[PDB]
Amino acid sequence: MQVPHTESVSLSAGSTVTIKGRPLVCFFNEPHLQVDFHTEMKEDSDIAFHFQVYFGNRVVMNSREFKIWKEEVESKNMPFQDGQEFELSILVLEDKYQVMVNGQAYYNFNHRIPVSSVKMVQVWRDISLTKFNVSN
Amino acid sequence: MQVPHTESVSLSAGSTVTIKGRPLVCFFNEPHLQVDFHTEMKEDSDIAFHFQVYFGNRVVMNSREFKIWKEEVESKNMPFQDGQEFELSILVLEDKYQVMVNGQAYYNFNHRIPVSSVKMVQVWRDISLTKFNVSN
Repeated sequence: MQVPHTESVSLSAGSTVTIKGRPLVCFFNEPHLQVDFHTEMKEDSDIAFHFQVYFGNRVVMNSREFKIWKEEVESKNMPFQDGQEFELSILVLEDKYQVMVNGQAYYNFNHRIPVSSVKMVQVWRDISLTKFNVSN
Repeated sequence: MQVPHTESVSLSAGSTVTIKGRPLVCFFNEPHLQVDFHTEMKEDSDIAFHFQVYFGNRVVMNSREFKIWKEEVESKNMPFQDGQEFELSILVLEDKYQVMVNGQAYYNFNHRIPVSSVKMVQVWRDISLTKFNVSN
């Protein structure tokens, strides 16, 4: 599976985006993971949901609307384990995205852009990928 | 050329480390480049010279000594061009590392660890690589 990974999607309440992968280096060297829900296939399109894991440290979430980054949302929750494969499950709810790590919800991000605007997901930074699945 | 790229090295005053590559995404999405001069082959070994480019934004330099990150050094110099292949040339001088971008020096980092302690270089984050050459 190629990284950066870019896929066309369509999402609504009830959708899940499942991502399975492995960080490329040890947590001590601070690998990152970034998942961006874009409004168009173009890479510089707006981002309804930006989810960036600083492995072993913190998580940052935001949106990019009309080319401008908005209010940052940080989390200290860090369920990811050094050297381990992770399974990310991003649930689309009516009010928010909910990010599950290995089956439990650890991050939440209220919708700022309607989820019907999402047309693309890009997964990138310091991971290998074995699975990217949108429910249907 | 595989990324993350890890090579055994030996460096002294007069050495140059040349790195040619290309960012994996457009500058608007803030790709990174990280070059770490390590004291051992192990990834979690100390770092005599940590050089991290936030493409289109800034550069951060530091050292990691006895597993602890030291004083950060930032630069606003940004000679890198969006979408373009870059040629990084890291000159080892008696007093410092000097980072050249496409033939001109834009960053400098005084030695905190003796350069004879460097045994490994790792190049990683959001780039493809076509060249990694240590002068000899």
